[PDB]
Amino acid sequence: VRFTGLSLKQTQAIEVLKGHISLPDVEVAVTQSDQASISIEGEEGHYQLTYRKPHQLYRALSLLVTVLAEADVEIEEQAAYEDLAYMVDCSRNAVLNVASAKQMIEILALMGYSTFELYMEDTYQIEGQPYFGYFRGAYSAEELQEIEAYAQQFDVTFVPCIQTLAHLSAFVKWGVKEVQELRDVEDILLIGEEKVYDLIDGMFATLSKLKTRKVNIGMDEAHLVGLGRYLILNGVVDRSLLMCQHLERVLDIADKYGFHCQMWSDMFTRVYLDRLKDRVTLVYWDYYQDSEEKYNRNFRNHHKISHDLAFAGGAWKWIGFTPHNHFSRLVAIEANKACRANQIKEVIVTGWGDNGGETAQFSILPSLQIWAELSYRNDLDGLSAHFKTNTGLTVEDFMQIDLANLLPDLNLSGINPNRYVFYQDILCPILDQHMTPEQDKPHFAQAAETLANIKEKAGNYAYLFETQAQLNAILSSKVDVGRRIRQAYQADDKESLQQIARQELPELRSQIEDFHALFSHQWLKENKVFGLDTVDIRMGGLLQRIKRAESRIEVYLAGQLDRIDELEVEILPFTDFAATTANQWHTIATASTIYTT
Amino acid sequence: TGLSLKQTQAIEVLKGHISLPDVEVAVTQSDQASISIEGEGHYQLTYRKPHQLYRALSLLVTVLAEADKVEIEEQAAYEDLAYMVDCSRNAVLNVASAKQMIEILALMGYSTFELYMEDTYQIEGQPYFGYFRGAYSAEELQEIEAYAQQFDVTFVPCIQTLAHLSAFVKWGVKEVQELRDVEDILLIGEEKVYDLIDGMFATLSKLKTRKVNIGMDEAHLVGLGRYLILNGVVDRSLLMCQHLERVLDIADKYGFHCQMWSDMFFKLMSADGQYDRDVEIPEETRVYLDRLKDRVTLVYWDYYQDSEEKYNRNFRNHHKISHDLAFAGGAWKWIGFTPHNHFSRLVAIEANKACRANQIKEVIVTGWGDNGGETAQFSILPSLQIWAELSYRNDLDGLSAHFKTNTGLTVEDFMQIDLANLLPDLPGNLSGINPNRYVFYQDILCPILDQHMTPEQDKPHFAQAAETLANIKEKAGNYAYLFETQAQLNAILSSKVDVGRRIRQAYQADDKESLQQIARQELPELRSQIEDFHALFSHQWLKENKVFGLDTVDIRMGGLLQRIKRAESRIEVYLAGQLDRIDELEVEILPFTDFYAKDFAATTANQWHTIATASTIYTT
Ligand SMILES: CC1=N[C@@H]2[C@@H](O)[C@H](O)[C@@H](CO)O[C@@H]2S1
Ligand SMILES: CC1=N[C@@H]2[C@@H](O)[C@H](O)[C@@H](CO)O[C@@H]2S1
Repeated sequence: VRFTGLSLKQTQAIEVLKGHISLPDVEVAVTQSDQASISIEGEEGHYQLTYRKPHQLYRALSLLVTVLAEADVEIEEQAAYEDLAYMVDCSRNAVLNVASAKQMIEILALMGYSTFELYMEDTYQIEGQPYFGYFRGAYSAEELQEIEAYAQQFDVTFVPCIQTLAHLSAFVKWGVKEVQELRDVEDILLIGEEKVYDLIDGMFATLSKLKTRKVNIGMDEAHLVGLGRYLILNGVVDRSLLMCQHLERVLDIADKYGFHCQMWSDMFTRVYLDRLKDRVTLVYWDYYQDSEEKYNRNFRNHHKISHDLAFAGGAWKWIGFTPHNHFSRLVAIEANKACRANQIKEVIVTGWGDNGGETAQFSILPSLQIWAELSYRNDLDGLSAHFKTNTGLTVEDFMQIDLANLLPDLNLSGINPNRYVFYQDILCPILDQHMTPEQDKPHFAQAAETLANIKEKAGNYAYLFETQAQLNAILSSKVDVGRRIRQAYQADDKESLQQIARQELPELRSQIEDFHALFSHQWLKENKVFGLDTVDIRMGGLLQRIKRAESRIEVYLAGQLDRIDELEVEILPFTDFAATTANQWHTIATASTIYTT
Repeated sequence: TGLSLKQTQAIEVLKGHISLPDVEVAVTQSDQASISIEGEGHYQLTYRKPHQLYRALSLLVTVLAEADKVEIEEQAAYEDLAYMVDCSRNAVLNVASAKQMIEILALMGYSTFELYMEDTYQIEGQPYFGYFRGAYSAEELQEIEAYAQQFDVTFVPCIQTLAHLSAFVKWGVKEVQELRDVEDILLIGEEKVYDLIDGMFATLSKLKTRKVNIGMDEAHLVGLGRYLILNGVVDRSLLMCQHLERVLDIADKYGFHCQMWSDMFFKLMSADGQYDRDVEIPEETRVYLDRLKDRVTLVYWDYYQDSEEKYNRNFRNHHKISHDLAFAGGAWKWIGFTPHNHFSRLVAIEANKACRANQIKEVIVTGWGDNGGETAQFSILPSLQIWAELSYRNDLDGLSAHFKTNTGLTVEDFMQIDLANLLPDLPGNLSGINPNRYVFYQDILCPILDQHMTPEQDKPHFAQAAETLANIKEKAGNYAYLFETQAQLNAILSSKVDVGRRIRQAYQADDKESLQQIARQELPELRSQIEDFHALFSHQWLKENKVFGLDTVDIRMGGLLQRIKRAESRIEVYLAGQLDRIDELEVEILPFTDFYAKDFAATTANQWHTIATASTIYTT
């Protein structure tokens, strides 16, 4: 490959990208042109390539390397969105380690994204605030800089997303006057407390070390704001006016460092509210609605409050171990259309990691590529081709990663058997009324097999599929094991009961142990160590609870127990097709109390 | 002579504890004394109330183990003495264990046995209320009352009609969620809630007892949740009373006479939301209270004060509201695996003085089970005997002798069960200090309670405690299981208490020798000890309690063990040059809390999830 008209930065950028795409031996004249977002015209080895914004160069490289795998080229793209971002969750225990950010950045550049974002509640370090990020693998000064300089190498912008009021639970739990006197109630900060605004200066001082001056201050919906220690200290007061007062301060502080802020639309007296509108850009986030009409309605409502407005679509990796690229696809197609129709200039793909961040960071590349293709092409013609160029796997192959979520009974958001079938108890299976083993067992077994095959097309992403394979395997047996223990018990089939206890549940422990190793592997590749411990604890307990099932059945079989109380209890519906959406661990694993004091 | 079939059937069953000699007594109730025994091998025994017979037996048996001429007269200070077992923090006392408790309470002189049930009794038509919690059936409750009444002990259920219903409210189904204000609190002024509260008293109406504790403690965001969104801002002490009136009228349809915890009055009417305050009763409340104070007993609860004065000042604040007042004292069994009978003794002495000085009619001794009910149900009998002693004699002269009668152990000995909490440099007057628990559940790689350990003094204390308990185990009788559990525990705590520091110190100094030994030898020894302890703990649990709830502790230790395996693995991988640094080991450890920041390093830390991990286990 000999490209003309390129720079030194572009060349070093393209050297790293060589580790992803295989460039052909061709003459290529690269030049910046406003003509279109991306353009390529050529034949017989010589091809002229153009881009408006420099980061489009790297997607153009992916488009070229693709076409020239077959044909000897007429390509033109007119991008819909001025900005296209992906936002990694780094506050739910999964802290994306620095080597994984780079890879991420690399992939994103080839994809067409202009922006990279990290969501960091307490998970960046702040001078003179030792409890903030304490043992949570918080990013340091230099770490955030390294990551941003790397995004700079591809002309991709970095944007930290933080929280200036609520969603700081990991921080506020620490019982020291320094932390506790910053608190309103639950996860929220004490509004009006000068010490709280000291910390908010802290937040910005640290972020000002960066080159970016774009930030998401957060300021999401926190229902008890003003209602806890605020009430004791100050009496009943107008909660809308309390919120504004706070937002006014935070924005003044940002302006001190010259930050231009964004915040979640959730919060949005009126003269207070119309004044602070001008200073900020609201993000309407929606990961659920399945129609263009429902989005167009919501856009219309946010346009009544403000037109300075970005959209936050979603790549579903916040429901346990297994993402949902299939659902993501469905909502992106519909959101893009509504974003387009409503002149939305900015789109943020969010990859939250609710309840422990157990889904792999890279599991959502399809969803990312989908949004990229929607933006530049307005359709999914080049999706798989460009995707296989970018990852070395077909997008249909890659999306089978979802399988542990794809029960046939099921399109609609967040049915997550991947997680609730895995952490459910054995002796006390409270999700049992939501299994159809007639349908679920053979589905899970087939997935294991499929995923096993795909592990082998998967390259340096194989670790993802190896984990899902092992998972699905566990679920095909585990989905009804407890039900089978009940049916055996209720028929006094001690023979079968023995088989399960003596042979089946220890296998399950091995399989689960096996799962833990692969998961631990996945985690340390992708993330810092910190947070993993939560997972240790949770499967430790699952495993020990498997030992209980074994021990309780043996004492019975040995005549040392008259009944077995657990199995006597009649299982109710866990919540209100049979499946459902249960995504809190402590509540899947037991009906006992584990958080109450 | 003088006895009945009931009483003679009761004294028969008490032979399982009290070793009766070959003599002969003559029984007669009399308003003369609480108890009187007089005679020189033929004796005249009396009681004011029928249950006091059974403490008079413990007495007769004790005094006639060294002498033959006896002359006793006891004049008890409280119309009623009660013990309340927490059956809502995962440990549901099983029926055979309840029978046992009742017997002992009867010997000790207790008038009243109580079960604290947030949701741990079955209501017809609330299938989720008690679901997988081991909630008592109708049969079971009837069986426990009937047995309490075999000895003439009043049974008094303790329930919740406002807050502390987490277990119940957990369930994401419409018929439950519709009942909810915020966190663990029910929605005042919603009728589905009053429908539920109707059934609570109905389910209880099957019993002979028409005496109830309705709860209403610790509902701090009451009125500030889904209530706020539908009703807006309302005076909260008014709202509490509104709710109170509703619930008493409901109790009245079945003829119950109610008690409630007193804290919320003060919290809602104080200026910094505190319990220990003289308060300004808003006028719309005063009027409301005036009515309702005639129909409900407020129970002042306090476990923490080393002085009669401080209790006194609190009683006097309650006199603003009402003079229909009971006291609640503490048998400390809610701070992990290990009770605190020493401390319980120390504060009972003060609270007795203050209760008498405030002419208190009833004392309730309470055995809460904060955060999983891991402490053993029978671990606090000394404290029960101590309260019994301070009620009937107003001193502790009989305590050792009577306790040895009733249990087969010397109270001095039984009280060593505390040893996991009694660090030497602790002054005896501070509540809640619970290394027993947090030294156990602290992570290896990330010991976040570490600036609170003093190995120099902690390792030996645990070591010599394991030996001490071991011996006491050997003499404890049918209570050996309690001390078998405590011994193994200290065995574990002796090494666990600084293993995280040591790992850390070697790694920072590059002592690969010591990383090696710990990972290969110490840690798997630790795991093995913990596996035993778990088996010992389960034995204890399944002796005292129903199976349900044990699963929370399975989960917790299972998780501890796995965290030990990590420490093994991560170190093995470092030693082999696969990793360039154990990042865990490079975090400068901070103080966990400055609650007791004070010349000792120990502290109070009684939440499993924040002990075991600085990560989120709980939030989204
Ligand atoms: C703003 C938003 N705040 C919430 C996030 O904390 C969650 O991670 C996400 C997925 O549950 O849903 C909303 S989006
Ligand atoms: C009534 C009371 N409500 C609380 C209980 O739930 C706790 O278990 C106990 C011990 O912490 O303290 C108070 S007393």
